[PDB]
Amino acid sequence: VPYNEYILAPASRHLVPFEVLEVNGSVTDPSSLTQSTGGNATFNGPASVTFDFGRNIAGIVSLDIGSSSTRDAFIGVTFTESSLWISSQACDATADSGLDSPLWFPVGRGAGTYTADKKHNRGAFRYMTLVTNTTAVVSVRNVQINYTAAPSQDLRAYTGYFHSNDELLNRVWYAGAYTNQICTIDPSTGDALPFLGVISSDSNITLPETNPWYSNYTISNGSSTLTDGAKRDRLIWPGDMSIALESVSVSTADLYSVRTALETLLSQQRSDGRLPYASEPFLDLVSYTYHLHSLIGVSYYYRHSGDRAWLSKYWGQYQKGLQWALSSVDNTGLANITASSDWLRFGMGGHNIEANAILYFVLNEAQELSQAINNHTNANWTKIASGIKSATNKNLWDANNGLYKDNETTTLYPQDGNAWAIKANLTLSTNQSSTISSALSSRWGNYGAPAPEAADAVSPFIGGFEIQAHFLANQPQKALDLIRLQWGFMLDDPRMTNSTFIEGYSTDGTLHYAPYTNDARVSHAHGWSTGPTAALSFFVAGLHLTGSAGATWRFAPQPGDLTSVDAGYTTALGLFSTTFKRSENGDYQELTFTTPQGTTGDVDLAGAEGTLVSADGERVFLVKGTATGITGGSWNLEV
Ligand SMILES: *[C@@H]1O[C@H](CO)[C@@H](O)[C@H](O)[C@H]1NC(C)=O
Ligand SMILES: *[C@@H]1O[C@H](CO)[C@@H](O)[C@H](O)[C@H]1NC(C)=O
Ligand SMILES: *[C@@H]1O[C@H](CO)[C@@H](O)[C@H](O)[C@H]1NC(C)=O
Ligand SMILES: *[C@@H]1O[C@H](CO)[C@@H](O)[C@H](O)[C@H]1NC(C)=O
Ligand SMILES: *[C@@H]1O[C@H](CO)[C@@H](O)[C@H](O)[C@H]1NC(C)=O
Repeated sequence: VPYNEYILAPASRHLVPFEVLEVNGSVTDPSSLTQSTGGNATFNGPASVTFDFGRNIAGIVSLDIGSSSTRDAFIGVTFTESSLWISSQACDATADSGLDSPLWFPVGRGAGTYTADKKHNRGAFRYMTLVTNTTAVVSVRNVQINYTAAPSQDLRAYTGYFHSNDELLNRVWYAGAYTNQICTIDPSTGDALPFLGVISSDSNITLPETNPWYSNYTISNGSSTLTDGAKRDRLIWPGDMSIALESVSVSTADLYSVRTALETLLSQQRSDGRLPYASEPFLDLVSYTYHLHSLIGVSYYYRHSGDRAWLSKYWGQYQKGLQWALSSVDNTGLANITASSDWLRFGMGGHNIEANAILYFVLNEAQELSQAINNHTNANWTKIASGIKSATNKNLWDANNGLYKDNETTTLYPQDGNAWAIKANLTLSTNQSSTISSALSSRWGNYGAPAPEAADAVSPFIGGFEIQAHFLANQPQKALDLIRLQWGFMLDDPRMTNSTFIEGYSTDGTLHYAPYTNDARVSHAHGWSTGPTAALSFFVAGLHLTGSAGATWRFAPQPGDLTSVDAGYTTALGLFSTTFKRSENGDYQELTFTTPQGTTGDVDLAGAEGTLVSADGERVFLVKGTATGITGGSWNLEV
């Protein structure tokens, strides 16, 4: 595991507080609980000691109590991911209104270990506060956390690595990787929303009132499942997978946790063929977009797993699911959406650009799965795809604004649909894609890229899709600059975790998120904001899987302003790696790339002149940086 120094995952599953932030009251030696083999912090009466673990973590709190003056003594534990919500009186929020209660332990009953329930596992918290409710003098021998995230993983045994000359990019990579494994949970501790239906937005739980909190629900079978957010929801969401899967793939290869989540959604497919908006405990809302995002997960899993048997097991369910979505396509050749529910965007309906771009992407990915199982293509899927591309550009493209309309009925040009159009090749030219890229970077604010479809929100979900779209319009600089702007804020703003990545915020730097009135409920660990991890491995390093487990590949690095990149990730067939070092001229003075043997791929080095030489003696001369159909192995650029 190269560059393991950048890995933010814990080396142990039993963690002791790293530093002491704030001590209110009288505690004689609070920093004694900072050590692994010590501890006698004596809380003299009502007091509070805030701790900092230095990173977002998850687990079950355990207190060893040595001395208590009173038998009615209590020790409370609170948790928060952000510094904004550090309080002795309450935790963060997992409900649509109100901060969560402190975990209370009756430490006066006797000396000994006091461990929390598995239902009171906290899914994500960087700062932990211990508070005393009584006049008792209580000795705390030890406070430790049992790290519960990524249960079936070796937390730091990374299958992938990324290093460049920009340390912010290197830190964003390992942050998103760690963001994903912290929302990778034991399915027994799912649904952090126990009061869905009970507590709502207009419920105004306030001031001294705190809220009960537990997890409970076995949202999936198996040992481990990837969820949307570590602290809150803790559910399986289809749309979040189109970012987290590949980011998980290039870091830990925990495709087991992904398969766990995809099979849970597939098992809940309706009679119609409609895949669900979320996993079982959540409300039965109809989403055309998220239904296709689950079909994207079937394609994405076969691409990275290589498991043709898994594909055949779910090929019929995939085909029935596509059928349900093709039903909304009308005479215009576009799909008319009558279901509004999406990620947060408000205008989903009619001939939406995002929906039709996702359907086009799904239809073309369905053709390769057809070729995988049946060794042919579907002609019906080809015409519907061609019709979407024709009608989207005829009815929704505006050449003065350089962007697609959300529908024919509006002046709004959305971030999701325009980033998805380049991702789906719904565009007719690289220049049309380059025009969208320029027009989306036009709207960038001081804290990130805005989504006008979702009020004042800065969505890292769509931002990651926009990063891939910038690269695909062959504008690598704008993509890197969005990461440095948006994710540098997400990683280095003092109200963040410096380890995991937030679910969303707003154009004004405030960490308020549009769908929530409870800003403390926002998740600083969401896997759908881990896109830069996969994109830096795919587009900057150039390591593209174009076939199952990399059976076919494309080595096309787009380094931008970077001078040195050393990156690699692992599939079933082998390791995909590269170590290239450019110059002030922007020309590769050193390039080595590694692909598994018994595989075939193409190489685009962008005008770079030289010969690619294999370790087994093969030599291929480049034509405008072009190499076509070269066999797998480790190749060196020789000038
Ligand atoms: C402190 O809090 C615990 C748990 O909420 C409660 O049972 C106890 O009565 C409280 N004691 C005082 C002195 O407030
Ligand atoms: C969830 O925990 C609550 C206790 O807070 C209990 O009422 C319920 O039975 C639990 N559900 C499951 C599935 O364990
Ligand atoms: C078109 O998009 C706008 C903005 O997204 C939305 O408000 C409007 O309802 C949409 N129209 C239809 C017919 O869906
Ligand atoms: C994208 O579309 C253009 C025409 O609009 C086509 O020439 C090109 O081959 C397409 N690219 C891919 C990867 O399908
Ligand atoms: C954030 O993390 C980096 C390492 O990833 C570290 O160098 C830096 O000091 C940290 N900053 C804060 C404020 O914790």
